Amino acid sequence: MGYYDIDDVLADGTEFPCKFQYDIPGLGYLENNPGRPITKNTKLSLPLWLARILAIVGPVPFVELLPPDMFSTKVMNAIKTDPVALDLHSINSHFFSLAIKWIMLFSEKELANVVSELLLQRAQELNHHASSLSIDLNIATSTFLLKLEEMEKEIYKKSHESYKDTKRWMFKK
Amino acid sequence: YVSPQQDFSDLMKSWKNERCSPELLPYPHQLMKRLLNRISMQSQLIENISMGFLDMQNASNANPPMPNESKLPLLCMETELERLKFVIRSYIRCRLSKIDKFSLYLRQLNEDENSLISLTDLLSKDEIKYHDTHSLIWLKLVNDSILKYMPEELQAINDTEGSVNMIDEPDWNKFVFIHVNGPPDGKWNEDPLLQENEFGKPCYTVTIPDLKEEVELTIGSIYVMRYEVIRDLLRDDKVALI
Amino acid sequence: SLPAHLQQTFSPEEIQFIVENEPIKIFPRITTRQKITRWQLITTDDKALNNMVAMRSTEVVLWIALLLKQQSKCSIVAPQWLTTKELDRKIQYEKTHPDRFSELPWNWLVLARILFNKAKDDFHDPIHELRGKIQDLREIRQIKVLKGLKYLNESHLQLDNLSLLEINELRPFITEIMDKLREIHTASL
Amino acid sequence: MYGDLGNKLVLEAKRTKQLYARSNQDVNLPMYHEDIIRNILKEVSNLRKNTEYLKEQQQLGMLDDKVAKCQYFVTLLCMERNKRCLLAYQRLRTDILDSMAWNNNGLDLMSSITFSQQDTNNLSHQEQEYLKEYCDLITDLKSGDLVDIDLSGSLVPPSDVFIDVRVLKDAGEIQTEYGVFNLIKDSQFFVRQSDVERLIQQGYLQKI
Amino acid sequence: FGSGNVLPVKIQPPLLRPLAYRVLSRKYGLSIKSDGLSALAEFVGTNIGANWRQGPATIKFLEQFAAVWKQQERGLFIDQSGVKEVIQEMKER
Repeated sequence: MGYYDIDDVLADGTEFPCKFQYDIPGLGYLENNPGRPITKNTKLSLPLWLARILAIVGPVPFVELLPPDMFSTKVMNAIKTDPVALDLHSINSHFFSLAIKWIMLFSEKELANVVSELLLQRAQELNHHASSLSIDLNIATSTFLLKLEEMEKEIYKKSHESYKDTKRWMFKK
Repeated sequence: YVSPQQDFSDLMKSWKNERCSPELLPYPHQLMKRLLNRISMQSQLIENISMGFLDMQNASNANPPMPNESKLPLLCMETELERLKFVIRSYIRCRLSKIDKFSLYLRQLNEDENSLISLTDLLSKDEIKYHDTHSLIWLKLVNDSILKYMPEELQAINDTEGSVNMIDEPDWNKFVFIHVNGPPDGKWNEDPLLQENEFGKPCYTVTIPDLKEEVELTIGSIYVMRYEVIRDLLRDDKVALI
Repeated sequence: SLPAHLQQTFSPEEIQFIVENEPIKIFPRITTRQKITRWQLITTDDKALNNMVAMRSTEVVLWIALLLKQQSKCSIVAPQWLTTKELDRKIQYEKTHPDRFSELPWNWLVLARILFNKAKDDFHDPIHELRGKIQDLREIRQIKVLKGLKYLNESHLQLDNLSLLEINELRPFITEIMDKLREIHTASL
Repeated sequence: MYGDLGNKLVLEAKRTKQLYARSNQDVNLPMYHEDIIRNILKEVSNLRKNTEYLKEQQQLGMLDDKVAKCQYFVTLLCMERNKRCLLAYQRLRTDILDSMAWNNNGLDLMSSITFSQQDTNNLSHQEQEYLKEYCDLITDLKSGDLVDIDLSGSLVPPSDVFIDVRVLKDAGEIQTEYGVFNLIKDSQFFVRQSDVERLIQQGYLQKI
Repeated sequence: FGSGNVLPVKIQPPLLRPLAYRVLSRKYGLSIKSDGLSALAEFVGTNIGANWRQGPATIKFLEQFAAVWKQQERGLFIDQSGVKEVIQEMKER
């Protein structure tokens, strides 16, 4: 609920599938069809700042939210099998924010049990890669930091900076 | 009171609590006044000795202040004043930043009739002037830039009924590091909250209602805990933010 | 305050400040006893500094001791835990109990670094041996911290004897991970 | 659709934040985005016209109410989204300006001598005005009850009484309390830290 | 800024620079140059009679000298123009 947060604003503009449950004229720029009015039982991808509200006001609301592609059974199975190796960036750049949003709109205890485990298992690798300060006298870090969500990069940067400052102060001669 | 060491201890504990806390802590009105008066007198004192040493030197080409038992005391005065001024400066600027972050929330608190929290206690007078001036300047900027081209239905910078709440409030469940000091002064039997445990020193008890559990904090241990369940202990100096 | 992060975490220099705001023992090389200019400090008790006699043990705040040792008017005595015997006892205690932290003072790393930098002559043991022992302790403490990081949740954690610098270098990761876990749990209620 | 342009603006803000985040030294804000902002202004004006038209077309009673409610909600939501994007961009730029204003020891910034961190023409006119009143607010703070403490002073703790400094730029003799410093270029000084904090902050001295 | 005192006693700037430094360099403004400091000796010596132990007079003089430098853009270093700005100050009154 951060009004001025940039990342929340960006993540809140993603497109979700949905179906119109009524028949209404005057629309159509949603379909990029200006003059054509929208019919009943039409499936379109609408942005989240619109689909969230259109599914509340009606009783039956005007629009029904359809299951997303990023929360399918395949993605859950891939998360469960191997959390660290999975490329969450390819799935979506804002996986976690949309995950808590989806849990909030629709109370789903199963998703809350999977996302928590995924985050907990990826935190260990994040700490391992953040603590590795190079000494002057690997492919793993470059490979892993390309699989990081938008939220996880902030934590990586903070941890890395703190470790470097601590090491710098310890060995200042 | 009437101890200059305890004033410095209290200032340090207030600064340490201020940096790590999410909310805007109450202002220690008396302590700041005493410290500012002490600084004002001390600066005059060092100035007085400096002038006295300088004036006599030029009169009859006399010797400078004889080096033994002379330089080190005054050097210590200067460095001690420098450290104290730094501590107070950091405290003030940190609380000013926190004031900047929560302008609308403070305004709503002040505008509410049935609110025990009042800005005359939580905010210093200079901080009140800062808040009032900054709010007006920011409102002028946003009104001239964007809000003028908007429908009358939505022209308010504070809207609690819109799609997203425009008033941000402090995070009341932030995770913090705490140390259990125990009683502020002593008399462990006097404190009613203290309760003994098995083969151990007395431990405080708190409850987490969302989790619905009871957590015991033993004295002398460091904990990572929610901020809300520990507000009373921190207010009563039983725990200290590290 | 605002610039260069500093919003919710202390810098190493501020930790050093807090450490130097703590007392230490010295052997004065000068006598400033009153006869039968004075210090008159405002944040620390000046009774010991005013009444000083040579070749006797007194205690003052740390930064005054460093300022005096900058001149030739002081000699700081290192704490008793800065010895090879007392460090080897703690190493053994650290080895035997793999699920608790040893009881070291909350400023051992900062104090060790400061004393090695400033008062190198005052130590009785060779300094390289102590410097090796400090690293030996730090590595094992790091192993225990790495093992303990696995038990992160939404309720609370207990880190009984972790040092100040160790807490500072780990705070941003721990706090944010538990905060995100707490939001995920709260959302499902 | 309607708000798809404003997202671009938000994206730009993100990039600026990175320059703010990855900043070893102070940086300058990029160019203003008055053209994109004017485009959102035009589209929100068109949305206002559409809302008006819906108002008349409903109040003549040719259309069902349930039908009109949907487009009313859509227009309202699009305007709210555009307002959110514009306000977020403005607040980020305002925060960076406040940080710079604090990090120049108060003063009037662009009118007087500046540290050359920022060009005049990057900022908008309203931003230029805002900066002026914010600097005046800092100034009359510094003359408040906290005169003895320099609220615009250094924020790194003092831990070294005597320091070695080197002059970067040539200058003349400067009087200090109880003495004089002669700023001959390529010369080294061994002096107390308190005397030279001001000169180090203004770029006439190096090292600490 | 006033006249009619006993006579303009001459004193060295060494006994004048601490007050000017504390008022200007520390709080607001800076760079009191040596030549500028010598220039600022004459006008304060014009009314020198029974001063350096007095109350507001010197502080108000330094305040008024700061007023020009807030008003005019000027610069940092104080040069032989220091009398030129006091001419402007007496023009103002």
